Amino acid sequence: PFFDVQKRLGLDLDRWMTIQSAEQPHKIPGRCHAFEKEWIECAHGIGGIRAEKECKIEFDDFVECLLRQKTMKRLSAIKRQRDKLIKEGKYTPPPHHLG
Amino acid sequence: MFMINILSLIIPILLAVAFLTLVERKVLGYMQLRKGPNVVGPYGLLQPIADALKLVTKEPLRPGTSSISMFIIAPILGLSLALTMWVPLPMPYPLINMNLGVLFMLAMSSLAVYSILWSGWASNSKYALIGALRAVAQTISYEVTLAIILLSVLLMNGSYTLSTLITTQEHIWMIFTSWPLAMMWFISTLAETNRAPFDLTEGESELVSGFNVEYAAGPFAMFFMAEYANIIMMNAFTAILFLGASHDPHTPELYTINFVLKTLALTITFLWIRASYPRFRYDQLMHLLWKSFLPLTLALCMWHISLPIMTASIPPQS
Amino acid sequence: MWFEILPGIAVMAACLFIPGMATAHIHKFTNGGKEKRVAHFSYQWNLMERDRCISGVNRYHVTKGLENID
Amino acid sequence: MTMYIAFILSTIFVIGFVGFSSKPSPIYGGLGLIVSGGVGCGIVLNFGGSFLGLMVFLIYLGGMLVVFGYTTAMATEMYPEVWVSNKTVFGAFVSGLMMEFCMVYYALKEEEVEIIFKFNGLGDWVIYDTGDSGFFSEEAMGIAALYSYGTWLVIVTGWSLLIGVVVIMEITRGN
Amino acid sequence: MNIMLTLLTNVTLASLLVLIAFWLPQLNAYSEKTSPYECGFDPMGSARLPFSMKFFLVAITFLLFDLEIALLLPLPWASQTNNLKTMLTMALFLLILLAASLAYEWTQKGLEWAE
Amino acid sequence: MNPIIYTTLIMTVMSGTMLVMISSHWLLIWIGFEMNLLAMIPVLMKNFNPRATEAATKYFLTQATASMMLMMAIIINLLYSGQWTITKMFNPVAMTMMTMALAMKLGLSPFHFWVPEVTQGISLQAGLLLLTWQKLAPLSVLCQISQSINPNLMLTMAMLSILIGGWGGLNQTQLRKIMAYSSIAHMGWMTAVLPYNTTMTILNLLIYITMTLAMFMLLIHSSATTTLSLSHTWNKMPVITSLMMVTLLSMGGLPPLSGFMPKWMIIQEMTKNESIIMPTLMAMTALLNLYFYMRLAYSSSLTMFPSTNNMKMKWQFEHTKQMKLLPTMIVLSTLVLPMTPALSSLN
Amino acid sequence: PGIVELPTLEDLKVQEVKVSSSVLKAAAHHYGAQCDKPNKEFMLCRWEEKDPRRCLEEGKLVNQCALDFFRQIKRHCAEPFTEYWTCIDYSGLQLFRHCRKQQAKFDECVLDKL
Amino acid sequence: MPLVYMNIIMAFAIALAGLLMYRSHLMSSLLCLEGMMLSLFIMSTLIILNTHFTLANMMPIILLVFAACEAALGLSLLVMVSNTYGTDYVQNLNLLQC
Amino acid sequence: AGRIASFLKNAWAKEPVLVASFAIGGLAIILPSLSPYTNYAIRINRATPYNYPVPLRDDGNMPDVPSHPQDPQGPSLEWLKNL
Ligand SMILES: CCCCCCCCCCCCCCCCCC(=O)OC[C@H](COP(=O)([O-])OCC[N+](C)(C)C)OC(=O)CCCCCCCCCCCCCCCCC
Ligand SMILES: CCCCCCCCCCCCCCCCCC(=O)OC[C@H](COP(=O)(O)OCCN)OC(=O)CCCCCCCCCCCCCCCCC
Repeated sequence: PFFDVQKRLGLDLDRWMTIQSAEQPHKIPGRCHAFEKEWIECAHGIGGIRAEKECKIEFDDFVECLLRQKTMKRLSAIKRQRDKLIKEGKYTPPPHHLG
Repeated sequence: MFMINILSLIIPILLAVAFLTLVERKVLGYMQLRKGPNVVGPYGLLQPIADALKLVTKEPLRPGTSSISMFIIAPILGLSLALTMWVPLPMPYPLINMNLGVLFMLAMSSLAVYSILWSGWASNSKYALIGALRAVAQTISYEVTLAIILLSVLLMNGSYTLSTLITTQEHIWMIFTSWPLAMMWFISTLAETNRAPFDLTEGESELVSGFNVEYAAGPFAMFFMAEYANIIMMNAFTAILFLGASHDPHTPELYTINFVLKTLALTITFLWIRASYPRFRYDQLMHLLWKSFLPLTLALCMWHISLPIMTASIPPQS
Repeated sequence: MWFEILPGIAVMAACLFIPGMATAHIHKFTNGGKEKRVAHFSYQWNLMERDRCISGVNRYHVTKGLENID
Repeated sequence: MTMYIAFILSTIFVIGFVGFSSKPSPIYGGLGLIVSGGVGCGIVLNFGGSFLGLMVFLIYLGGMLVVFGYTTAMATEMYPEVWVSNKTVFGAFVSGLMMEFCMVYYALKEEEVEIIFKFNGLGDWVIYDTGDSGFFSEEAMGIAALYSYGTWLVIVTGWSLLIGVVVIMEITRGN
Repeated sequence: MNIMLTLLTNVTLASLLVLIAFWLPQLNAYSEKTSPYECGFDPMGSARLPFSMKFFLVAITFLLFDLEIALLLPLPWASQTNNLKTMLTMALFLLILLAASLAYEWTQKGLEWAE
Repeated sequence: MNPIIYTTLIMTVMSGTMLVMISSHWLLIWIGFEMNLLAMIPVLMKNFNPRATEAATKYFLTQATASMMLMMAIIINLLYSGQWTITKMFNPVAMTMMTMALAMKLGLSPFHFWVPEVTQGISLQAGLLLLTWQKLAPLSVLCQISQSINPNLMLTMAMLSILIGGWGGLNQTQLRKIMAYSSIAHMGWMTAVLPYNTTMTILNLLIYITMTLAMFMLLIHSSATTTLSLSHTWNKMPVITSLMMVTLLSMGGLPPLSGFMPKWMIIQEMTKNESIIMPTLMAMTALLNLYFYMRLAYSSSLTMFPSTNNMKMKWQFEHTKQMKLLPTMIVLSTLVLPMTPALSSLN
Repeated sequence: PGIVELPTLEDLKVQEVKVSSSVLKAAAHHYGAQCDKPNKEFMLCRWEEKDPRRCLEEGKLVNQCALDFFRQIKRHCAEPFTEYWTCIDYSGLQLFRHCRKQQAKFDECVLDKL
Repeated sequence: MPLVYMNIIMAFAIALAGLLMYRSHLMSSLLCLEGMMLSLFIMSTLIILNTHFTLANMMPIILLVFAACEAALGLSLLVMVSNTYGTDYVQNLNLLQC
Repeated sequence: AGRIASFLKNAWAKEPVLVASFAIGGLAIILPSLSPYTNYAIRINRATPYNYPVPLRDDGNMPDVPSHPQDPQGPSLEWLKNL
């Protein structure tokens, strides 16, 4: 903050909730607890400028964890080719597809 | 077979509402030493049928200065909401076992005011307009106490699941723990449901017929059906909340006997009140709620939040 | 006198009687005599989905136990 | 169908928003907004947000917008400005029904809609997460933390609400 | 599956029930029949005027009051927390401030709304 | 309004701004902005004139819209990063989104259209609060998030702020509208240096604070709102018009007066950042502020405008106000240039 | 950027318990304490190894250690099991409170039989 | 990013336009303002529910209770305008001008 | 003293409502501190096992944790069923 009074007197006002890998009720996790914990500990005591590029791997992985863009695109391309192929009758889904 | 069960729920209630006009007419007359409908069929049993199909065969005159689309949507919302009020009820085993049924109960009940506001505006008459404006004004004042009462009452229950109320009252009626709230909840139900003394919404004597001052024949029954359907449901809601009943899993028949018998007793005391008290007034209507009801509800809510902690009697959330 | 209103309310008791009986018996009938196993939490739901898959007939309400294992 | 049911609820949400955003009669705008208010709750319900979904019904459908009807009953411009009254509102309503119809078709065909953000038009169901919540409803435990960890928010939210009532009577007192 | 199906059934039940209450009775309305009813006398042209402040004032107080009660729905699950003392203090705060807002509103006229 | 009620209303407004400057969580930042807004309107409503009602309505609509638009910047940043911490955010659209959202609160770009009109409607004391204290909260966020800003987008917003803010000032009779146009012009100077080095963005803030307290409380002491009304004050109290012309010259930025210290340091910084055309143009537009500054100074004390025979009563009586902190205000607002290297204390 | 290594379906063909939910719930208390050692080993692996594929060997062990728990009761009083889990199955929430007599009868054997 | 998120985001943007593109009833303007926050309230629930940010389930109510507070101010100003002017028109709400 | 008793009784003469609510709210806040069962309430609240008590890696010299969910070691709640 502009005036980090919280740090000075050490009373936690908001930071208990600023990130999802902190203490959570009944100790139940967020969707990306594993990833953001990795990114946080990567970018501690480093600085915003350095952590932008050095801890890039932990970031886009964590961003992909909660956005799930490329994973969804992966499934979309899988599904798109499926209907672009089975409609031509080139491959038939096995029984476990249909139960 | 989920469908047939649905008609098995909505159809009997509509026929129950029709017969509610007859019994109320007779019981209210009996207080007045009258007899009530007894000529149309044995003990007036066919009076609801006579009233129902006479009004249906009466033309639904639309007022000249009315938005027809606006005039028609309000009964649809009013009647459908009233019938939807029963879908989470813990009747033997609740139909829609919504884990937050009480919130679902309150949200739908609070959404009923849109029928009042829209009917008054669509009618487009000063008498109907101020009749509706005060009607909702009476309406919107009290459910804050409804919410506070439920929050205090449900606090010792465990959650908002309506089915859980049965296991909470497995030994004694829940009224004994919160009888100050029981009368608090009961009076507020009359204000929501708009019966005397809280009939200034309609005010047959002094507001002609309230928002139904013009509303005639065809869709007038919808407000009348929705109104009287809420009477059973609010009394049924009070019956489960405070006057709980034992429920044997191998015989849900028995608890239905207890639940049903209680909810006619709760409806009977509704019109019993109507046949004894003068009609209230708009200012007293607000003053009673905001000056002597809200403070008491707050304190009782404060009493009931801390009560489980000071007694180590918090209920399981399940 | 007031025995003439009892015919009115007795029918009333019958009207409110029906919805309780139906939803009780349909739940009993559909779910093989047992009541509808409610799932207010995800634990109870995935309990049922295990039962539906484990029944061998794709209905949860069909219960089948020690006769299976060997 | 139930494949893309949340696709539907999102769609009436947009057309409901286009309704009142087209500046129709304030009651009619309220009608269009509460329709969006009603359908939006289903979107949250489909995600398991029952408690959050039920609240908007309580304090936003049966809450804010009810007192909105009072001002509409208080304003009462000399003639209703319902959709037939003006032609720009029809144009606003008609227009707002085009581009969202355009981009859904754009998103339904190739799914590479790049309006401002890159967006996938895949089925709504995908982004859901698989995992049991045990016996504790995650929505309920989150809100109940209001009185466990949300101490600071409770004071500020309460204090502002107290200041909320002091201002309202002071501005409305008319000196 | 069943939830909106239950919602769907009621709405159709209501709409047909008014539909056979609208087309069946053979609507035969005239000009005087559709004329507004005003205690049997002539309407002078109205229902388009503001109504002072009291109805508005109570609505806003209700809205503000409804918002605070919205903050205290989660109490039944709040009692199931591990730290009751913080929860007991905090929930008491909302109620006493709810009292204080009522207390001020009472003292400075307020609920005795304008006439 | 009851003084105890008035004191509390100011107390929350101060705390709301204080809340913004002390919150590490984006939601709490929004909380401070809204509850500061929630108590700003009644202060503007203290006089309760139809002009004030128009002013307060205008102020609320723009501030509520900006604050509501601010939420998406938080939500979009949340959506793409899942971080409520107020730091360098991770979305160009979100970064763009909030920059105009905060700019509308400050009123730099065409967004500035509410700034003059609201000041005109509401009282002099309320205008003093609105143009001085209500500018700390939006600036606090920008200082913290300065590292994420698009340089082109913010520099532009600063440019039109000084550009239009100074340009329209030549055509204002009412002193309240003059002050607001000066405020918009001064808004650009701090905002321009904001992406480069935040230290002298603050330095401009306290200094710009000093004159506006100095000018407005001088104007309140004068009890004048128009140029002609200000002109008559030479007869009653010629001394006050003398100090006002010092501040008018100082706020214009002529050396060695205090108002030159910000602009000088601002030019120095962007000159270090290789931006040398940008400082030059703002300096050229700085004379635009000086013109109507001179026009007021010409009308106030440099010349001697005609008075009215009814001024004779004012001679007999005396002022009952206490103008707290006025003595030290103007002195700290006119001669502090020799103490310039003290800006490292802000760092 | 690599291979999501997945075990072949061969090691996944492990014997699975085929019993309705109420059967597990009825004997859950008499199952947890008496098969704890493999259960704790598997779930320790789940939280320590943090990867599903690492605990495959233990995953079939608990399932196997469930079966030899679900076999002797057949060679012993399986009859009190029948109505007990039947009565528990009748409950919508599988509440033990209603069906306590059959719980006592079930508990009476395993105090002496096993 | 999922198609639904467009629907709320576009809902806000068209709600934002209605708030800015005026007409003659600032009452209607307030509707776009509270609709504006409804999309904000709605969308915020999706991410928080989706990502299981349990403690973040906080803000949908917190954003609600504060956006609702602006209704108190906004509607109160409505009747104030509708008292010195009687109506809720916006073209006449230009007394400031100079 | 005399004024307090008179004022309280006199207030109870005109308004019996707010004095009743004030008394109830007055009680609602003090005895929560004075109650001896609040510590019991938090103890049973902590006693509810919503989550799985994940086993701890046994490496020797922690005698407090049992090696079996029947051993006397570890936390016990024999007060609870009596409570
Ligand atoms: C350790 C103990 C803890 C708990 C202790 C609690 C305190 C002791 C108990 C106090 C009484 C119970 C709580 C308060 C109840 C009254 C609230 C109130 O405002 O009363 C005065 C109020 C107002 O009385 P008033 O208006 O004459 O005076 C109020 C005070 N002044 C004048 C200052 C405003 O009474 C009413 O509102 C009258 C009833 C109105 C509704 C009409 C229908 C009544 C039907 C009655 C018969 C049916 C009853 C059904 C009951 C439920 C059945 C399921
Ligand atoms: C950087 C460039 C300059 C910037 C500043 C320029 C300011 C002036 C510019 C022109 C202003 C407009 C034209 C003139 C306006 C005059 C205003 C006015 O009120 O004039 C008349 C007035 C009459 O005087 P009066 O108020 O009665 O006070 C007399 C002294 N008691 O006169 C007054 O009120 C003036 C009173 C002045 C009092 C001066 C006191 C001096 C004390 C010196 C002490 C020295 C101690 C030395 C110690 C040495 C050892 C340590």
